[PDB]
Amino acid sequence: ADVPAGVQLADKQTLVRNNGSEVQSLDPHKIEGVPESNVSRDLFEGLLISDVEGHPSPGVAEKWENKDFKVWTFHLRENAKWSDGTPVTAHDFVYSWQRLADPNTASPYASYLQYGHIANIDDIIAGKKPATDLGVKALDDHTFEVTLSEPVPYFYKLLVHPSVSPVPKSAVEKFGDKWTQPANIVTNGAYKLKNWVVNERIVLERNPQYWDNAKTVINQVTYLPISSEVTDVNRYRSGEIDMTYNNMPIELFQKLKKEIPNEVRVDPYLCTYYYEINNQKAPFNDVRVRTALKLALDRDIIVNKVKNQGDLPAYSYTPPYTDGAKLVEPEWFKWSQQKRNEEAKKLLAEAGFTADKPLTFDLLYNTSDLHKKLAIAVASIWKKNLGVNVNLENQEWKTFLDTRHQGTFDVARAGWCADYNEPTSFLNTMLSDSSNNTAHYKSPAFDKLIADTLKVADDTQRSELYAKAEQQLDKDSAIVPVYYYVNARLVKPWVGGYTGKDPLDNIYVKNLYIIKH
Ligand SMILES: [U]
Ligand SMILES: [U]
Ligand SMILES: [U]
Ligand SMILES: [U]
Ligand SMILES: [U]
Ligand SMILES: [U]
Ligand SMILES: [U]
Ligand SMILES: [U]
Repeated sequence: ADVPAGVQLADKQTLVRNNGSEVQSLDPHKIEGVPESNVSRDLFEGLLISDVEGHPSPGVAEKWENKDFKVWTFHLRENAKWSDGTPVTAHDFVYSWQRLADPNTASPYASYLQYGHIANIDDIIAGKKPATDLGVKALDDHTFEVTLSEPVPYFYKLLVHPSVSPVPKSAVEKFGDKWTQPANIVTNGAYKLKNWVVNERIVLERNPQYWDNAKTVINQVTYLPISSEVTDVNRYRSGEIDMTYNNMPIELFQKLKKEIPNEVRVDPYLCTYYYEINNQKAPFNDVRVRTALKLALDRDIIVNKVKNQGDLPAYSYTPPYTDGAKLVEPEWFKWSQQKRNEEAKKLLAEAGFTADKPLTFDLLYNTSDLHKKLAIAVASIWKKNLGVNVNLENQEWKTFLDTRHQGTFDVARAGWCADYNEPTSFLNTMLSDSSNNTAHYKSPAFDKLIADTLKVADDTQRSELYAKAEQQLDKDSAIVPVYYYVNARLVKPWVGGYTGKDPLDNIYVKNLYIIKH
């Protein structure tokens, strides 16, 4: 943290943050969500980290170079250590990226190495080559060299993500899935794991072996797993919680802006809220049905009437304010809702649905006040505008993500947040073979548009391709875009260091501090 001249620090430097749900795991290779990554950034540190405004900056690597954007050389700081006092070396990164690529790990983020095009990743994922063939090597203890199969000018931006953080081989090997328990885990971030009580709290304490430990201020941070945004706000206003999770309740939000204006932080956020359709299961494999659902949803009602928290109605997957996004707003989004409804009803009628044989299906969402209230409104809108019947189903976060990968569901509430600020961070998740493709969408045309983005060496050509890729997704009605999120959360006046300037919201508790109050 960088404490400004003149601020008076509290004697006790502890923090309590809500984290939305119970984490899936603390193993960097088994996690895929925001809650998981929030904790991961305090415990595991990769080559680069985000600074407090979100710019990619030195992590374990103090400096790096590239040759033609294909061979990246990372110079690791000599004093980087794990929490047991042992050095963090390039060998740690070799083992860790191999483990991420290895099909035996079954990482949900194995395709992150495809997004960066590390050499030989496709064959490794397919089991055609051993994970030891991956295009990574340690040139010495403090030098990690990555070789890509084609130039990737933004490669370094990918490196702040948890999937490419190092894991401690000896602990993984000796304890298996219990390596993350407090007695066994070893971490290299600013914090260490103190306590993990499932569905109650995760408590982290300062890691004195962290290389930048002298700048760390907060001595202990607790992460809570509260999925009710109303409860989160209640425990924040009672004094227990210092920073809520950034999902706000429909119940109280209006009231909050009027009651505590300076505590309500509202900043840009590269995430898109949408209803994910299982594209591989009839009747959702019919483009007419998917289009009907996309068009009959009334975004103005949801975004401005039922939710109304600063979100913008969406017409795409990639947020239009992503760096590199120059999207074409489709004609259907400019129409009146009445015109969208008529076309939707027409399409469903063409698909064979009638009053006596209506379309009835499930809408899966993870436990949440926000998601439940929005799914109820969406069910009423689709019923009224299109005559379709929806059965709502809630699941807790970890189960919910597994269900979507299992891919026999109908429609699920979904939200993707960028891992790096570039359109492929969204677009690559819709590739036919992506490990993040929970839409189960497979379009050879779409895949080809993305493949061509690194075969041109011009930003305009790349941007026009990303725009065409969004058009391909939209033409196929792969998803039902609802709104682009804003990063809205409550932060006590005494919490310093949270700028809200990072559109990825990559917070590190090592950057925060408690002002005397
Ligand atoms: U004190
Ligand atoms: U650049
Ligand atoms: U940029
Ligand atoms: U269903
Ligand atoms: U509620
Ligand atoms: U460039
Ligand atoms: U106080
Ligand atoms: U106090």
